[PDB]
Amino acid sequence: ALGALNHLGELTTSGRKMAELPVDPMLSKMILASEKYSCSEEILTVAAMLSVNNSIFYRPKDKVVHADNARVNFFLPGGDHLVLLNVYTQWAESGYSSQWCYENFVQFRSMRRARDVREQLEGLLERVEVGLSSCQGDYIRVRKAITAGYFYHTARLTRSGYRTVKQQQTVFIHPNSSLFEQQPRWLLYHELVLTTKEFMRQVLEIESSWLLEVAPHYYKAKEL
Amino acid sequence: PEEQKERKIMKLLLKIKNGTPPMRKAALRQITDKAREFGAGPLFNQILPLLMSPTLEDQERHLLVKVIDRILYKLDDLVRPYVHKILVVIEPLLIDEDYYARVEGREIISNLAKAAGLATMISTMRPDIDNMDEYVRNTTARAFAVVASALGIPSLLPFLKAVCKSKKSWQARHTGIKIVQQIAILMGCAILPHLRSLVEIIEHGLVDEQQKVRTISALAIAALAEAATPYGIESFDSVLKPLWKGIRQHRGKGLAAFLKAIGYLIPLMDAEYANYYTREVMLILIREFQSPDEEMKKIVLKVVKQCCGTDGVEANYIKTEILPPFFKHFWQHRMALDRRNYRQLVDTTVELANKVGAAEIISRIVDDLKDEAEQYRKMVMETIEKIMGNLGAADIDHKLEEQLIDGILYAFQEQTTEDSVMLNGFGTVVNALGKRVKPYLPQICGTVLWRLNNKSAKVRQQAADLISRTAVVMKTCQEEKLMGHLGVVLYEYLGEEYPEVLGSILGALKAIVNVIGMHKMTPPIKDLLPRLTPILKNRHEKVQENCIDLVGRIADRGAEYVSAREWMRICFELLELLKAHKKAIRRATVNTFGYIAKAIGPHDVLATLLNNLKVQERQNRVCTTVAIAIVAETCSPFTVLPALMNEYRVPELNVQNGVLKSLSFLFEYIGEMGKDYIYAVTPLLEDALMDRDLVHRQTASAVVQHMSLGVYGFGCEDSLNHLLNYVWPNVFETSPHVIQAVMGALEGLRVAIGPCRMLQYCLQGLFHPARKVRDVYWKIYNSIYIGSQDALIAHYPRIYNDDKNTYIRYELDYIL
Amino acid sequence: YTIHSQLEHLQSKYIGTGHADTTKWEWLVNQHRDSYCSYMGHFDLLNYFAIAENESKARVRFNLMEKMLQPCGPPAD
Amino acid sequence: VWRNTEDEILKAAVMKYGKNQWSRIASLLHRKSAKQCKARWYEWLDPSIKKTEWSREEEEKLLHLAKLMPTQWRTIAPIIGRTAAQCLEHYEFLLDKAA
Amino acid sequence: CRRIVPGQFLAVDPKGRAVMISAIEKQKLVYILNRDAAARLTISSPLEAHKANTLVYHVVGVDVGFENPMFACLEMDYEEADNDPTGEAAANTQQTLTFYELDLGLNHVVR
Amino acid sequence: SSSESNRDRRERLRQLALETIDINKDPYFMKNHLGSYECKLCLTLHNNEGSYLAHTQGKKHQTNLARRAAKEAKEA
Amino acid sequence: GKRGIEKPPFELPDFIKRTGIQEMREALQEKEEQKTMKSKMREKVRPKMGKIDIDYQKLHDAFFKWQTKPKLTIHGDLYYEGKEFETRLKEKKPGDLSDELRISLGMPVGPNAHKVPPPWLIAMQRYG
Amino acid sequence: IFCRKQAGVAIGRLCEKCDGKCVICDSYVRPCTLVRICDECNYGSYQGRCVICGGPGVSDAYYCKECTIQEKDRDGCPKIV
RNA sequence: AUGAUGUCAUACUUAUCCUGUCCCUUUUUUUUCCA
Ligand SMILES: [Zn+2]
Ligand SMILES: [Zn+2]
Ligand SMILES: [Zn+2]
Repeated sequence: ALGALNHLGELTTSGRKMAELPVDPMLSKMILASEKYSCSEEILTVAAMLSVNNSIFYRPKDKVVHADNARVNFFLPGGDHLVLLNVYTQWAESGYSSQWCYENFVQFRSMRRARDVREQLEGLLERVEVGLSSCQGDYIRVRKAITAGYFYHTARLTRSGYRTVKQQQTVFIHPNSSLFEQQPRWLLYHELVLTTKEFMRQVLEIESSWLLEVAPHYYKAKEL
Repeated sequence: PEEQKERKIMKLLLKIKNGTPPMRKAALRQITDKAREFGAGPLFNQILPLLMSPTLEDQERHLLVKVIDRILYKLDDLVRPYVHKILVVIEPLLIDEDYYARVEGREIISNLAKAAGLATMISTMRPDIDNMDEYVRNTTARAFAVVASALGIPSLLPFLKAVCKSKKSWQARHTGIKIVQQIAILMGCAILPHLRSLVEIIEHGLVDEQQKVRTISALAIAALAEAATPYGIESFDSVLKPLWKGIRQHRGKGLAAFLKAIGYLIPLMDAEYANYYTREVMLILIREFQSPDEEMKKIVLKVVKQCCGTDGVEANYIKTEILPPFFKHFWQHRMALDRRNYRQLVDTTVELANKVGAAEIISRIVDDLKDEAEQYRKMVMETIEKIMGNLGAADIDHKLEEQLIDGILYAFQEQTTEDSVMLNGFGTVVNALGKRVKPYLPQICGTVLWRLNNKSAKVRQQAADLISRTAVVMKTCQEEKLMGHLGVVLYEYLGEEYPEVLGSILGALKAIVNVIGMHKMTPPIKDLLPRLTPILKNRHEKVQENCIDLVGRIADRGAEYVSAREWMRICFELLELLKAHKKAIRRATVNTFGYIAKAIGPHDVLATLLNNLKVQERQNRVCTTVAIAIVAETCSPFTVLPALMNEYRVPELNVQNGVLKSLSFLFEYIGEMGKDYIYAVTPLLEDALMDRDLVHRQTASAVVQHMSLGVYGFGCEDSLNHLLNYVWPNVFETSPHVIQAVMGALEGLRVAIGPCRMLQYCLQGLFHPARKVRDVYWKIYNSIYIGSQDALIAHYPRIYNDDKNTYIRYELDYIL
Repeated sequence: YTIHSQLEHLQSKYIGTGHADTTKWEWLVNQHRDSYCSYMGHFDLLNYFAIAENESKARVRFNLMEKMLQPCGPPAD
Repeated sequence: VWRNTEDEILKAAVMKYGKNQWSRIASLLHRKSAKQCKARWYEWLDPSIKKTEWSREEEEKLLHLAKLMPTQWRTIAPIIGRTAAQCLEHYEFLLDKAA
Repeated sequence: CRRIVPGQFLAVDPKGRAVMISAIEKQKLVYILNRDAAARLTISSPLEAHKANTLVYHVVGVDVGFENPMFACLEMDYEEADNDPTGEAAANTQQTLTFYELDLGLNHVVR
Repeated sequence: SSSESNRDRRERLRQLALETIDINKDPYFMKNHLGSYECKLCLTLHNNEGSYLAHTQGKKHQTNLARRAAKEAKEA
Repeated sequence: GKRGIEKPPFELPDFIKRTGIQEMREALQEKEEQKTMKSKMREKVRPKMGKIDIDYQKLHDAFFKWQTKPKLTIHGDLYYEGKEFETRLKEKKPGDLSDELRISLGMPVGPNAHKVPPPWLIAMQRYG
Repeated sequence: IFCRKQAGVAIGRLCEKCDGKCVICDSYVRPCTLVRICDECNYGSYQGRCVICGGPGVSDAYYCKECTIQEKDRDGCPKIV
């Protein structure tokens, strides 16, 4: 479905070029999508974030409110992924400052290892034939490359809750989502867990139209 | 190529997967006739991977098993060469924690082996009984159970004889033994036609060297006993002895399952066997009463429950034999600390009580009411409560009852959780002491009262509760000083301001007044109720619930130790309980409006209800309009109908709708005595069915519904005809509530007026140009048809016959 | 419209109902079958016909149940 | 804030009762208090407050004062006859048109 | 006296183990009968045999010996004869002397 | 209590309305047997005063009104 | 379409007016519209218990002794917007005369509508 | 939403919130006949529950006399699942 | 002379709610002319 396999199960140039990456094929499809969408740098840094996320923001009990605040600062319209994008952007902007993350309630470990994974990604980028491009502030390309990677990882609104696009099994939004109260109609995620209730992490609001742009063979219109 | 084409046209499984139910009909029928030609050769390889595809859904599975079963019925022969494949790919489903995977694999394998070529099964699944893997042996064994479901044991039983008499492998003897136990699980009663054939099958392995086969065969004995209820050892005696000896000459897992089977046969047994067998096994039991092991404890205690619970275990036997070590080693803190042991120790100890009485068991668990792990004394009262509640307290002697009452008092004070445990324990224990409790009422109350004095709310509330429990026996032992006490002292505490205590106080006062009637209450209700009226303003759900309960009792029965003016003030206070957030309160309020209308006359309360109808915010209107209905029901409706009707003239909306809704409820409540006021009410409903608003016509329609169902059979059909004329035009409507009340009016009106009249109203618009009107008339005619489809046979029109059909019914116009 | 899943389940539930497109043929044939099932059920119209023609109750109900198959002509088209 | 309906109920109340009985007017209004009533009338609904365009001499005087007495808008406003919020917005507006 | 609600035909099993109730189209049920402990009869919930587009000219219990009881109905199928605009399928349709069978172990009725 | 305060706020508002339509002498007014308001001109039904006043601040009230005057001076 | 007009309140049945409820209710209405909030709550706390009375057998005789069949419409005559507006006329059986007809034609009203041949029966006798 | 898989001989029950109303008609009065449910909405954790609340089966769901006059009580387990 | 369009607040309906809700374990992936 992602396009690494032919209809008989062998390797496309897509499949190999993604396979050289020591990172999941969904991510790999998104990185290839940066090629089409000319959002190279931004999709790169996003990948760098999802590599390690699980520990980004320190959330201490003894400084909950100032913490929620140095977090709520960056909260961008569009979703957690471009949130991470701006966060990294601002950190390196500060000159890879540790006190920066110390002031802004971010785990320096996560940030700097993510930077390293992006830099070696760039060191892979010549082989995977990617042109170093910026989206020029056009987050539409960004969300669309996110789709071209993570179309599978989607849910839609149901009046009985947020529910999958395919299996129509019932999910919920993580409390700490930058969209957690926004609650969008057409949803993309990155995790699929079921903690105390079914959950999904690193979620974003999408267009169902990009879905017929990208995967009319996997996502047909009548199902949206 | 024709084969790839046949699959191409065969994928109208899309016609069946997607589509209309028309699509389903076209494809289902065509394939159910094309099944032989299209064959399961190509089908099965298309078919298995979808039935195994991870997210084929409930009804996809349902439809595809529809397909497999009917195409296998069709192609009894034309499914032949794919048997082992279907078999092994579906096999894990019968042994599977999805009951419906078990069911659906079961059903399709039934039909598969059913229309199948027979020998095939045997041929494929002989060499797998000898196999090396217990995994595959269990899978094929429970398969064989399903295949016996599909065909029948008889055709197979000698091959079972083989797979169980094998001298090559113990693997295969174990396999046959579990095949045995598996059918014994599945078909259940269906075994008695054999009933010993399988016993023969199994006699070989309870003596066997492999503990696996030995002990699964013990469990086979268990399962066969289970499906083979009290009909005893006319079959099972053929193996009773290896069980008997291994029980002692064994240790461990065999002890477990072999004890399980023997205790499953201990019901089916008889005296000269169920005396020797039990009496023998009891000494095993006494050595196992100290067994640390959990499933040990389960099996041995279940055993004991049935075993020392027969008629051939003497009272004396148990009391001198089982009880001392049983009580010693299970009445340690460990068992109540345990999550399983609490309840199951209960089970068997209550049963031993059922066996041998209370004057020893009660005595053996008295002082466990004063142990440490509050869970423990909690358990002991759980038991005692169950016990005396089922049995009665006849034989409980003096000193026993003393230590019991005292451990009771302790448990209840010591209480440290908000639980009904100790409450119910107390209630039951005195409920059974009956009249035995006379001399400790100073003790019991003095305790409760000192608690009622405490600093923290919770214990105060508890003591109020406990009073509300023992309230009845408090009197029934003639507690002049003491029940008088509780009366006046609670009249004291009526001044609390912790809602949680005030509510319980009201509860306890109510539960005293229930036993002791009004005219000997210790505070005369002549001073009680005046004290209660300023509490009705306490804006809290629990105290409000209990207060309105108490005032409702009083206004029902007392009602004359109070003055009209008091009742009027209390009316004015009830008028704003109709906004509580809890519905029990509001229903209680309406009931007491009824009682007050009975005590005082109806007219003043009705005047105070109309003025409330003038309020906004509909919750109050709905309740008051209910209350008006209730007043009218008790004090006959002619007293209130003129005032309601006349109030239908005040030009405001909420009130005209209040009048209409109240008549709705009224005709519901009175019922068959509407044959009087139907005439009075019609010109008001026709008035409000000629428009005034949506809600106006919605409500007049509800009124028509209930009038019709009340006046069924009393001849007031001209009036309901007249109102049909006015209701039927609303048939084209859109608002859900409006059209819905209309449809309801037409079902009521259908029983009350008959189905001719309504089929005639529904005639002309069945075949109308439009589609909105066609659809409403077919909705109605559907509901007219479902109910009373059989009258209509004499109500259908005369519909002439054209050229190539016959349409007249000559049956009906034979002359005679 | 899940109401409709239930409602054409109702059409599947009660043989003889209708919908806004139903044809004179389905309508009148369903009423004709129902007429037959009740002539059989009610023990007395059976005597009426048995006596009207000179047949006997076995004869009567056999005719009726034969007729139950194509009572009102052949189908529509 | 304030909505056409309430503004007109205010207008009616005031024009009846008079312009110093703020507590009863407040009582007519659901969820409005006399502080807000008085403020609303004296800034936006009073008809001696003019919503027109600035004479050139008004404006030149405006800038003259805002240089004489910088940031004292309540003191400046009455010397030219608009409310201080009007004066303030128009002064920033002239500053920015010449920005 | 409806058409698809059971009651017109009713048969038993010769030994007295189950009853079947049946309509003249689409519906038949079966009831199981067991003496209680005190031998005062009980009757559990009913089974099902809903099969569309099918008459019944009779239903009767077949005499088996302590097997699953089972019943012989006639049948017919007006279905096609109402799909054929020619009246051919009116003729050329055949009664189908059929047996349904209990399965008291698995508690259902199998064709 | 707030419910009675609300009921009488309502009633006072209604008298305010009757006063203004008195001081503005309206022949295009009705209070119907359900306690709403009408425009006998535009056949508009209103719950409350504020809405009635906004109605009579003619936009479609104005159109139908000027049409009424035009056809009146037409026929007479 | 009924939206536009003004409409007069519902008109009770005679046998219910007769029992004189309406005047009781009018009086109570005017009382409680005049009374002021403070006095309202004062009467809430000290009720005017049994201000009024109206006797039974007046009611029970209305509802059980003078209750009478209203005018009903037989099968078929659905009410539509303006159905009620149609008024009983089309009295084609000659003899059909009205009292205003008699007055504004010169003939008599009442028991003399028989013994009064109308001015058209004059030329009926004259030329047919 | 309805179960409606056909009736049986197993009585239904009411939580105490839901105590008193009919199952569909939503009445509070004159109940005549007892409710019966299907085996499938009878089994297991659904034994003795509130057809409406889902709460514990304590009081008996009943049928308003109107519902029995119109025989809306002859359809089977009406459980809102 | 009644259109849909509406980010209109108010009024209103269901004896419709006030009891159907909440925070991740562990950890790894080769790299390329410098200028
Ligand atoms: Zn109901
Ligand atoms: Zn069910
Ligand atoms: Zn409930």
